[PDB]
Amino acid sequence: SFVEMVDNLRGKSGQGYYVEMTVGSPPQTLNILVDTGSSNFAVGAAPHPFLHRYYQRQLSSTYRDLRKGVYVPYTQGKWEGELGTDLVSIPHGPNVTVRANIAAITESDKFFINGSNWEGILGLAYAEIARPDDSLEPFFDSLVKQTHVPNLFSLQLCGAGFVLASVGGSMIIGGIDHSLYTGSLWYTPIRREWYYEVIIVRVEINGQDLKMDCKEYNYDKSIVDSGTTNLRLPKKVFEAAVKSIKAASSTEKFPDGFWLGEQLVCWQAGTTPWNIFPVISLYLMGEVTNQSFRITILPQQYLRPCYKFAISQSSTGTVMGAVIMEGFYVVFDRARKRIGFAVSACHVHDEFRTAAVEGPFVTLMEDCGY
Ligand SMILES: CC(=O)c1ccc(Oc2ccc(-c3ccc(-c4ccccc4Cl)n3CC(=O)NC(=N)N)cc2)cc1
Repeated sequence: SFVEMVDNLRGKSGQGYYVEMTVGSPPQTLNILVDTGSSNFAVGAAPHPFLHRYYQRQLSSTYRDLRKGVYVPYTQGKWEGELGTDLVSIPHGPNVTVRANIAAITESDKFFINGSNWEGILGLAYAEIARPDDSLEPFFDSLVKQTHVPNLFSLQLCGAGFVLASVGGSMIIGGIDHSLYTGSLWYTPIRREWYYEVIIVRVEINGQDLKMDCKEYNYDKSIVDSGTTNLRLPKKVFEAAVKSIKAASSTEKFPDGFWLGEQLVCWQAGTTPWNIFPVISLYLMGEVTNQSFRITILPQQYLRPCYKFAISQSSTGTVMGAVIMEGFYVVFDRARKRIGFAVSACHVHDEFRTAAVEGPFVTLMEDCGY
């Protein structure tokens, strides 16, 4: 039942949403980051200063070694581990147990986050981007193959709303919970099964079209990513967007470090002038040619709580992170190669504006992919 899965996500603002999982026999409880922008199930398996708990393979009767290492360097650090399999469950998820691949992290730097309360990562994206290669079956693929769970999951990320603020939400595995959204679910095609790749066809700031070639919005790629805090935009788009937001919020201005997402800006106890900041609409490619729909977010989404500007520049394409997802109920319909969006039952809004999902809008689109 989906009711058992409601509110199964927790986290600290800007530090990642996690779900409780167990690994091994007897079950070892760990908190695991939900990441739709990666494809490995990887868990701390050795002491680390930021780890209060870790996976202990020697304690599991059902652990099997694959005699294979994995090494993942990136700009700023790395994680390194040993591959194996073991029994895995999600206590507040489906009532099943799966033998899944596990990367046992033995060494790392700048991977784990101080105070985040998670000990591992659940990469929910596709095999193409799994490390060390695509032969390492991702967790969700194993789950679908070994059980009768439908090939679909959904995410309701709720944020904070009124120490780092606590965030919460729900991961519904194997279906759609109608109580978690209002109005209609609109679907955009998954362009290619690697990341959850999508196509943005139009973007406006307070109803004003940025008027760019739509290739620019997907310059390199556009993805839906629970593992990213910000709405990340390609250089040309970012600059165009901040110019427009600055103009709309001209009545009293802010320092440059704010717009660079580096330094905070404060008011006091419910005095925040939300109505000065514009709404942002992303138009996504629809299921039918010449047809699109829009998702509209509020400053409450893109000003992360004192606030930091949660829109930042990207060199790797558009990343629709928590900023975008927190307005909406997001369906990752893997079976039908599409991503659904609907207004979330939990999204933060005021008495003048709301997050919105609206369509259809006609856009004449196939060549917006880069
Ligand atoms: C607020 C919000 O929602 C939030 C905030 C902080 C978060 O913390 C982290 C922690 C570790 C990683 C990481 C290191 C190495 C990798 C990695 C890289 C290549 C292949 C496989 C992996 Cl595991 N990853 C995953 C990653 O790059 N994911 C993605 N870009 N979506 C990424 C993010 C997550 C979410």
